[PDB]
Amino acid sequence: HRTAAHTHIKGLGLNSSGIAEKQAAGFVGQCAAREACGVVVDLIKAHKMAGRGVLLAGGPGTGKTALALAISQELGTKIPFCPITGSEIYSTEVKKTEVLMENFRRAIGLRVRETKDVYEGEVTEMTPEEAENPLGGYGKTISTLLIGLKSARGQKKLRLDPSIYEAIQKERVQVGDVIYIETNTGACKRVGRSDAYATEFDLEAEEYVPIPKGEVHKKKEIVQDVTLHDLDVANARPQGGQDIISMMGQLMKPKMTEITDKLRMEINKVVQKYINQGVAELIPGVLFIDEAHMLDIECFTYLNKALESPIAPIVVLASNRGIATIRGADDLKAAHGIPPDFLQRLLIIPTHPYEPDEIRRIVRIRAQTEGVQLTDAAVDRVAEHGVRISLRYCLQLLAPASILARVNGRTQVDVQDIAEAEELFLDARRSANILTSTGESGGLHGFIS
Amino acid sequence: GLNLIAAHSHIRGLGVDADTLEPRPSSQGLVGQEKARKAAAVVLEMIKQGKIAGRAVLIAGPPSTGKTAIAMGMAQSLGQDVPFTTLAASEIFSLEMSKTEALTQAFRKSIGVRIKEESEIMEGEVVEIQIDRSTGGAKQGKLTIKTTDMEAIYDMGSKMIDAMTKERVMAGDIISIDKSSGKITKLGRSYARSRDYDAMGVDTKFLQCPEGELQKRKEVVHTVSLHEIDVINSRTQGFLALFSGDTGEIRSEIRDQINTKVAEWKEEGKAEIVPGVLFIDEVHMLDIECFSYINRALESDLAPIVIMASNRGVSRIRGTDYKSPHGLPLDFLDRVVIINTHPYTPDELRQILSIRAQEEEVDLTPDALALLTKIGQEAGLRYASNLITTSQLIAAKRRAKQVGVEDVQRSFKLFYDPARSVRFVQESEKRLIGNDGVVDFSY
Amino acid sequence: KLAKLDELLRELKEGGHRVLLYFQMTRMIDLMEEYLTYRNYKYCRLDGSTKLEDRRDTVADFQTRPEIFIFLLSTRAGGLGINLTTADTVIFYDSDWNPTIDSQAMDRAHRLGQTKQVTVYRLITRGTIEERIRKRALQKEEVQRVVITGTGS
Amino acid sequence: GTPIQNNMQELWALLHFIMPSLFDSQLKRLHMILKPFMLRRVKKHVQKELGDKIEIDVFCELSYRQRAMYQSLRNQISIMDTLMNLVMQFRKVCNHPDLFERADTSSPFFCGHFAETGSFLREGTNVALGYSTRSLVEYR
Ligand SMILES: Nc1ncnc2c1ncn2[C@@H]1O[C@H](COP(=O)(O)OP(=O)(O)O)[C@@H](O)[C@H]1O
Ligand SMILES: Nc1ncnc2c1ncn2[C@@H]1O[C@H](COP(=O)(O)OP(=O)(O)O)[C@@H](O)[C@H]1O
Repeated sequence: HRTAAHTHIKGLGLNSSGIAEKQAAGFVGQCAAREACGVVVDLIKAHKMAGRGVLLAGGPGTGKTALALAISQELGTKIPFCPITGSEIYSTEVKKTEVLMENFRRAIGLRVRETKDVYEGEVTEMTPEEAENPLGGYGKTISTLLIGLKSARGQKKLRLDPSIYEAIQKERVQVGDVIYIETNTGACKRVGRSDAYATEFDLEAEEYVPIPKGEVHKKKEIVQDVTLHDLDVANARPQGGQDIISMMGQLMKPKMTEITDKLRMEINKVVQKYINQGVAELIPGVLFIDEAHMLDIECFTYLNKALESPIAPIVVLASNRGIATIRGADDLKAAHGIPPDFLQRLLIIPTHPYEPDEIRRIVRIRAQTEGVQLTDAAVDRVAEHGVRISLRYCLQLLAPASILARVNGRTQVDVQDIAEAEELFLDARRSANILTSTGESGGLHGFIS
Repeated sequence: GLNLIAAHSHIRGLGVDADTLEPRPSSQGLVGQEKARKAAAVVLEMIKQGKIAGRAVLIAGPPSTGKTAIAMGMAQSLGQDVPFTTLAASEIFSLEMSKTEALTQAFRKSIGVRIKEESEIMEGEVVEIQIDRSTGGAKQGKLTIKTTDMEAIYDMGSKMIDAMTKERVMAGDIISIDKSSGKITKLGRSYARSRDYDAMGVDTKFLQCPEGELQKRKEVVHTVSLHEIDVINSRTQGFLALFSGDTGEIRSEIRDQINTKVAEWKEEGKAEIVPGVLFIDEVHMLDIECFSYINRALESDLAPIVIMASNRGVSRIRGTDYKSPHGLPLDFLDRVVIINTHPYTPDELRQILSIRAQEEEVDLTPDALALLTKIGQEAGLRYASNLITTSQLIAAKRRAKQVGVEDVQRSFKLFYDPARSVRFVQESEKRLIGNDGVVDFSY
Repeated sequence: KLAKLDELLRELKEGGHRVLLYFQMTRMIDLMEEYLTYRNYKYCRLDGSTKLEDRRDTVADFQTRPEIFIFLLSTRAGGLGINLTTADTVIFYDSDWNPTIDSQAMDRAHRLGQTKQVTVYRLITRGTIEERIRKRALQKEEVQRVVITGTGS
Repeated sequence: GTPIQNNMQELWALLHFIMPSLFDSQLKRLHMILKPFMLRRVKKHVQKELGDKIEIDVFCELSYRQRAMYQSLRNQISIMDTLMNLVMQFRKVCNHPDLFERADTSSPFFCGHFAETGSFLREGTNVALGYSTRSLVEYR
């Protein structure tokens, strides 16, 4: 429903031969770049290579971000697409190379089958049994809980460990509640009151729920999608146990930490065992670093290590800059704003500025996508602004002009509505002329320089 | 498996004769760089003998001349028996700790303490368990267990009954017991009892019964770095910081105590010290404060050997406004020896591209290999190696069995090399954002 | 479907209508029966698992008393037999490929003695295999008027 | 009330049943040979007070859970060359996604060791639940 800058892009619009159709899937042109992005898509779906780099190089507005979004749509929702700008790397909580590693590991997926081994029932009886600790100083402790669980099919009595009773205490369970006990974690969930007690006459909005069907004891098979980053984080700041560290970890403020390479190599071995057990399959995906010129020489130096990793994702960089100074390396200038050293690692896909007829065709696609009807004179007038000023500028006029048309009661945008939109809504260069013309005047009505 | 094909996957070692240290023209995945590979072979001898402390070696050379390749060769030829620490210099700029702390930690990771410990361990298939609960539980119980060679009953103490009931041990389970501590690990399930396992899905695997003695004195060899001993001693569960990474700046009196303690264990023979190596890739990204620290951190008897790589010419040292060879201060370079790597000849480019093509799954026609070699001479070894993957994917899409010249030519046309992309930005200059921020969006 | 059914059942119950729901899957009669118990609707059920005396009485119950809102009814076990003429609404939650059977089901309501105008709803889901079902059924009912017309004798 | 069914041989089985001396085993001819053996009055000509069956093919649309299932199942048709399975499996999610795979009490992936139950039958009515939950990252 809501329409954004790239809502018309649906894919790369390629033939089965890997050749670009001149207008397909929302694209016009960029055919050589769309074909190169098609080969990138097939590099990813092959899931055989680690740590290949791609640079989308080309001026602002030449569809580099459209192409990266089209890759994400060609890959589909199974494969991790991890998009960031270079400005996102500058965390205050952790070093910049940490968020590089997190995003590298968000780009690597895992699908894993999990057995939940579990107990369910209406709580029929519940009875604690106690330890008379002589000299600990904390007084007594509870040694076990005996609890009776009843389902529709059968019944059990469980002698719970103290740490599982603490889970039940946290869950505020009472007799006649229906509860769930995941033995994997030792976590307890209160599902509700038993429907045997269903009555209006309690002030609190209780969940009255039926008795669980089947056996009290069950094993559930669940297929889970996780990334390596989800595993890293789960084991860095643990919260799954009923131990005291896990317990207090749920109360303290969330905090990112500079996760060590020891934890990452340990989790590689954990995942390798899930793969060898056949319960998991690896789904390596891609990290898209938009605005990659906003990185710095320390980031690029770190990618030289990170891309050597034997399970690194595929990395797609976009840059829009000519010969430019490398950030943090103020004496060094290079093409794309990328160090010469790191540029040797990339495959560069150049993107090119549009012809007037391509711009005219994009205007029609975009008008159809925003749902607005134009006359051909209107489409030509907007296309002229796309040629004379900028594609982005002319596409920004469609929504204002549609309102201005509707305000006069006409449902179709014609040249008068664009002629008004041009005058209400200036571009960067007409505005820069107003600045420059006025800036001869000082005093009250000058622009501040 | 998990491990995919990466840039260095073909490197299996240094490719050097163990008797003479003469490098072979190609072996173990390394082609050429013979003078540099011989020097790296002498450094491996220094590392493996452990005698010398705190040598620093710089691998200096142009980009893509095998500086990382040789570093991977050394790591692979030391194997798992020695601490090898791979630091990117960019990592020292932590927010969690100072640069010199991060350099101390990196040095401390690179010295191992090697410790040998026995345990009696009991391993076998469970024939039976009975437990008496009276009703508070665990009053008494008996375990029957077997191998293919032996069967025994054990009377169990109540804390072993708690271990057994915790790990839900049942008949047919194949278990190991570390009887020095009584943790029990369920190695698997016997096939002979498969039908007892009514709650196990069809995906369940089954083992054969264990072999020999039910009880064995297994000997374990541990290597723990000095950094691990430091971090263990930092707080009540300090070892967790080896994973979450939130070590603070660990106080130096802790380290001094540990240095004394380990020298004590060495002289008592309780432990051995295993000096490893620290690799610092892109050492030129360190600053003048890092170098003045490293100067004196190398002087310890608990210093590893350090190995460093630089692409840089006469270049500005970070944290100062003057320039020095390799980007490194002469103050530091006095304590360093340099190994220099050269550019490749065309037959070396041909061989490296061949090895890269055989490490990848790529059937490559001779004319495609010749074309990729010429591209290598003109566009560089990395670009030609990136075209191998690309041409395979193009060949596959047209259903071809081999990568032909046709596929390399599509790859060359679709993806620019750095020199063509530099030309592209120079010809496209007004449409790209220049260093003055100016750009023209118009046609 | 169940969303659009829930809206439709509310509009019908606020309308005072009484409804027969046909299913091609008896497990959907179980799931639907949960939803009904989780709301205020008094209901009855027939399908191919019920014993014949239960069929006799549940039909008699439904025809007896207007407090019962909804009658869940499997397509084949429930489409063929006796009058249900104090319904007024028929919903095919799922539609049989053989259009005759849906016709029999509809005409358990649309029958001699029928109290009010029968309205039939069919909960077609756009873009699913359900479209093929209703196409095949509509083709077949056309063929079944090519291959007969006229009184006979 | 619906003799014609799927095809004409499936009509012959009903005609053979009544008159197997006559019938054993061009469409316009049929109406003139069935006429002695069939009678079919129809509710437009008869019982005119029973006003016509008002009908609404609703053409409602999938929910998000259904289309997530549907697309993963429709992907199998692209892999094909099994519709004898899939038409019902599609029809199942058309009716309700819990028929295909029922939604249930759920939790995050647990990245840890625990001792799972090997037999439900041998567990009995009284059982001790120890705390088995343990990390797979296992520092020695
Ligand atoms: N070939 C194309 N076909 C259709 N729309 C395009 C094309 N290229 C760019 N656009 C649209 O024009 C706008 C500018 O492109 P964008 O990708 O943002 O440029 P940049 O390279 O600066 O990211 C976006 O709204 C994008 O959807
Ligand atoms: N002598 C060699 N033998 C085999 N492979 C090599 C050799 N030199 C470089 N390579 C490979 O070519 C690529 C580029 O060299 P690399 O060592 O990564 O560059 P740098 O020297 O800039 O670190 C790597 O994939 C590396 O494995």
